[PDB]
Amino acid sequence: PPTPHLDAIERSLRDTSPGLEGSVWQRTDGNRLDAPDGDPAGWLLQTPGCWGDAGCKDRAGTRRLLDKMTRNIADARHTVDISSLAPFPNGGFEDAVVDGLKASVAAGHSPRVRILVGAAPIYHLNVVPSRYRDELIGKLGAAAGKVTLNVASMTTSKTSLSWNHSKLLVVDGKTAITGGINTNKDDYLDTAHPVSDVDMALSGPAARSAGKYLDTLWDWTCRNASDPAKVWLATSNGASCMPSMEQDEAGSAPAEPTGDVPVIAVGGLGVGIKESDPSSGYHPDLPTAPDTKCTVGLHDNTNADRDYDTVNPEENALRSLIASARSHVEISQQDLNATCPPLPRYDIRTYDTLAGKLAAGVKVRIVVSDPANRGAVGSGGRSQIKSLDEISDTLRTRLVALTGDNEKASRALCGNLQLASFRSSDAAKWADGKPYALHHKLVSVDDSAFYIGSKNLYPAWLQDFGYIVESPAAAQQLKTELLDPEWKYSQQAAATPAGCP
Ligand SMILES: CCCC(=O)OC[C@H](COP(=O)(O)O)OC(=O)CCC
Repeated sequence: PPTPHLDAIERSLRDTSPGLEGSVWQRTDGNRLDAPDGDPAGWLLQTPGCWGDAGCKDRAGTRRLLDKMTRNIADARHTVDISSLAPFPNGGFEDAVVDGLKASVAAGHSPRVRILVGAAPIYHLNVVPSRYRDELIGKLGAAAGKVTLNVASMTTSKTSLSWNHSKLLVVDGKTAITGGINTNKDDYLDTAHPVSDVDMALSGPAARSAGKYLDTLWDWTCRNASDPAKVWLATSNGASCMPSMEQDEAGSAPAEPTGDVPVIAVGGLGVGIKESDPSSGYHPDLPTAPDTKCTVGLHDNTNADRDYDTVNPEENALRSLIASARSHVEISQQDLNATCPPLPRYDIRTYDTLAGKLAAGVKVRIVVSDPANRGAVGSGGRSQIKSLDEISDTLRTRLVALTGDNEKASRALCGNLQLASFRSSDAAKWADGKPYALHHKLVSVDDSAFYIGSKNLYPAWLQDFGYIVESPAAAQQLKTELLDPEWKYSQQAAATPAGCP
């Protein structure tokens, strides 16, 4: 079965980051999207799960996610690997970890557990690694003695604003859950205005790839625990730091296939873990584009740093995913643009890819969080634009720089772009009064290949991770369960760009 989209992406990754293949990115065959019996699209873990339910009273999606987390952890024979943005998992997310670990120990297992959060320099951690570890030990009760814990919070670069943003639960290097959902109660559980988000669950070789990716983060984390300004670390039972837990579990035997799905796992190392992939011949012609709307204070890693690309293959992976689109591309994000300054306002190569698609007659849909969303920098659901015009005006600009004249740009823009704010029902706001907040990091292309992960399309220099699936059948499920409903309701909040019918 042909995989023309994964093939193009694989070429981009082998060109950008050849030395990171097998660790920070990896293509594998033989995966299974991990759906429960009698719910074939159940591998797609949407939250809160209230399409066309403005009141959203039975938040069945959140319950299905927490249940799947607990069950995966309950099945752990050897290793549990969790990463998140700070804080450490709390609320129902912590209940899932505790319940699943107690069940695993009850079944006779002595699991090793890594829990990694990234922390912004401005963010004050209320519950520090030693306190979180003590809290888990108490909740684990008698089972604590059989559980080997590594708990760590980390910041890889204070000046370039880089820390772990990946959101992973890997069990035994066999199952993996990833997506945009942060494991903290205040965004998804304890709230009447819940953020809209999506995770995906799979099993097979691509779960090991995510494990290998976490081994790269923990190799750095264990070494840099010598610098407490960068790493706070706590272990239990006198355990050592476990930098290579996933590799030790994997062994020498290659991962066993569990289905027939081809998957590209891909992440990035942000800034401050590794300066470049020094086996890489990557030599891009980096775009000359200005922006009389903003200029960065910090050196622009997104738009003007060859080295950063080579240790952040996920940036080019998303670009080449969009560039592989021969018929249509759906983008569903919190944001396309970042707050500038301190970060660049947008990723020039991404917007140039999109404009090229528009000019070639490819359909482009962009759904972002409502600009009405004001929140602090770390808020799930915030918006970094004041109006959707900051997206179409940017495409309009990149279109004239491409084509030559402005009405050629208008025919591309007005006839091929759908641009809207997220809605999940007929209500413009939650019943709560507050607006809908969108936290997806999702791209889907030609109803055949899609990314679900933690890497936003707007500029950010964090450590991120996600999966690119190519599967017409799975993308059909994605279309039915998420994209078609999203457009059904978001189109009520559509934008008509400046200069269009
Ligand atoms: C505590 C604030 C920092 C933070 O929380 O780090 C992740 C944040 C939220 O990510 P997201 O949930 O919007 O995807 O992203 C960024 O702004 C990083 C660039 C400065």
